[PDB]
Amino acid sequence: NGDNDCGDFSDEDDCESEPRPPCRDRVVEESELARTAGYGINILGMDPLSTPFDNEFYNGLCNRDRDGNTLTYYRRPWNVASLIYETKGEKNFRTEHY
Amino acid sequence: NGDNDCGDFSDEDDCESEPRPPCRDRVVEESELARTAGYGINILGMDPLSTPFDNEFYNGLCNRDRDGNTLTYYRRPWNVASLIYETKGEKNFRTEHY
Amino acid sequence: SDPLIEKQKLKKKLKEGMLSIMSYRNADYSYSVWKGGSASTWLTAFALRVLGQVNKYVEQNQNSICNSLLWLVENYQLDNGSFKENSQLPVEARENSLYLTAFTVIGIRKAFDICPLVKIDTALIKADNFLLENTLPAQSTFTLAISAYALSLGDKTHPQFRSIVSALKREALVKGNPPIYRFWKDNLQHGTARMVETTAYALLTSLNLKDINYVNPVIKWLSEEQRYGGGFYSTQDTINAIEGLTEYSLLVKQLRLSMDIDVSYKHKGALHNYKMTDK
Amino acid sequence: NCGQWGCWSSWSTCDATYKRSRTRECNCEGEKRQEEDCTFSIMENNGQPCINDDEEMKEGCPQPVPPENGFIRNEKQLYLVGEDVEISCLTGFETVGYQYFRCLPDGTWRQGDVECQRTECIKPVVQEVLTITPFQRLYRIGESIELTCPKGFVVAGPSRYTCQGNSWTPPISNSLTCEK
Amino acid sequence: TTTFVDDIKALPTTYEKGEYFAFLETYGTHYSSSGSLGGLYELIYVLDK
Repeated sequence: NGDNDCGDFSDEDDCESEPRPPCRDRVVEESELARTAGYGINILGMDPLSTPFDNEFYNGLCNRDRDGNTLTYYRRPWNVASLIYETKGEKNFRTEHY
Repeated sequence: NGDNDCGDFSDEDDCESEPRPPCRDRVVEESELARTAGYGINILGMDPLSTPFDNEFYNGLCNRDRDGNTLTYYRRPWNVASLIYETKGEKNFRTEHY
Repeated sequence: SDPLIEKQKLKKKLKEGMLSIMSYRNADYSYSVWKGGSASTWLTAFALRVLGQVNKYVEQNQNSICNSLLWLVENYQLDNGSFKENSQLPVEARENSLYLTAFTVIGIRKAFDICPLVKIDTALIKADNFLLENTLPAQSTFTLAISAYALSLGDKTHPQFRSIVSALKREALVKGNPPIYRFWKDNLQHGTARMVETTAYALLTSLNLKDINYVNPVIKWLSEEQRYGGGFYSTQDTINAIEGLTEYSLLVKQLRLSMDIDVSYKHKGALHNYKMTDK
Repeated sequence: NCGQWGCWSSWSTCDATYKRSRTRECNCEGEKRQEEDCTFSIMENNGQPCINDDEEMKEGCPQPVPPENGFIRNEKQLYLVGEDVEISCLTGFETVGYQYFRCLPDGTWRQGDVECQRTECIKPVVQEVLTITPFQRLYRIGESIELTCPKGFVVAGPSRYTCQGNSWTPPISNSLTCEK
Repeated sequence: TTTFVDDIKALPTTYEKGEYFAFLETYGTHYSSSGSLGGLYELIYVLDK
């Protein structure tokens, strides 16, 4: 049913039934975004690591992610519970004299 | 299955079955990037050495690397566990007078 | 090396080949190429030829061949006498049908001497009738030659069979006067040598007729020529050429003139005795 | 002294199939693989032959005119003087008398007394609808055969006819053509 | 993922600190329950007289 879990054509090895698409709407795949949500930061080490788990698998009906800067629809994997596109931003200044 | 391990056509010597591609999406090979991740630095010597091992081999389904400056997809070999594209940068200054 | 060691090694290789051809047998007793996904009659008749060749030397189970032939007779035999295969220019369809029919006739005739059956004889009669009825027009040299060989494996003195043989001899190509080389070309006014198959089939047909003078030029042709070679499948033509050379050597051995003639009277003593030799 | 293709690889071992490959490396435009055929089907080795450009189909006692049913064995173009060739009767017939043709010194033949008497009649090739009873290869004189049009509509005319060696004469174009 | 599943399947059960220390450096000490994509910058300088 167009659900890539194991490999490119591993799960799609043999299909006797028709290739029924899971979703008809055009939803662009998550390109370079938080799709790689796994991070293995070392408290004694340095910056976070890569993903220790698979983050491409999805379970059932597509969950729409109708948000972002431009007009485009991304996918949210079944492993990622939530993702927001809030463009928060802050900065501080300070100075003193002795 | 398009998995280069030994040579250019050494592993691909004879193919009775169809040349099934391992991945359908267009993923550009890792050009001049950390692909050469092996380094043999000498603690008593000088700057790191070349790779002491093979870093082109890959095991199974392609692992996407959808990140970077521009919109391009690189490959991560099965030997390299993780690779990040963080463009960190810092600098310091100091001065004194006696 | 000693001939006994080579013969034992060849027997071991024949046993390995028998195990291999047994590995290609499906549960439905048919013969397939790739894992038994689809059934093919061409490879089935090829394996039947191989098993008929094996029959003469060591052994072959008759029950596994009788039901295998009955399967084809029941399924792949058309009521008209034609034969087809399941695994996959209007006259090209009829040409391919006649080709498959001749191939199946050759296979069933090779496998018939070990399993004589009334139903197999009926199938052979129907297929021979089909081939004799539908080979009237000149369609192709290769098809004509394979049909002539399939009919020569059976009845060799049929009127329509002799007409087909005469047509094939008229369609023959010669070089020199007297002809030193004799061969057959499929394409008219035309890995590139495709006529070797029809030349081998016509050689086998002529060897079935026991004509040394007509076979000798084809032997000269297949000995050395522009093949280089130069054949298909392989070994659809390689084994045919080997069998042709084998039949040529056998028929040369047949003409030894070692007959010992002793003519005598029925109720009285012998009159004379002839000792015939080559000299 | 002022990308380019590299050197080709060694020819791989000839596989069980024709497919044999050779690979070139761009280390540019061209091909990276070349797949050719190999079987070594020519086992015999006699000598290098010389070939012509193109040929044609067609350029002692001559070939005689055989009696009825023909069937001359060991057919050749020219027979030597004094050589005798035996003639046989075509199925279904049988040789009666003296069946031999001896080459005379001149171009004529002896033409000995010989004839062909029918011993068995053959199965008719009229139409594929039969399935004729009885269904055999040959029938001896005195046996009757019956043909029908299965399974419904049938053809009128002689249904049962026997072969007495009298040169069966059934129609050949409109033999039965059983209509509804 | 298949690699992590294979690593957990081929894993001892008698407190092998040696292999566990390697696995720890290989796949980190603890993963992220929630992250924050983006980037930060900061500059500091100090003066003393």
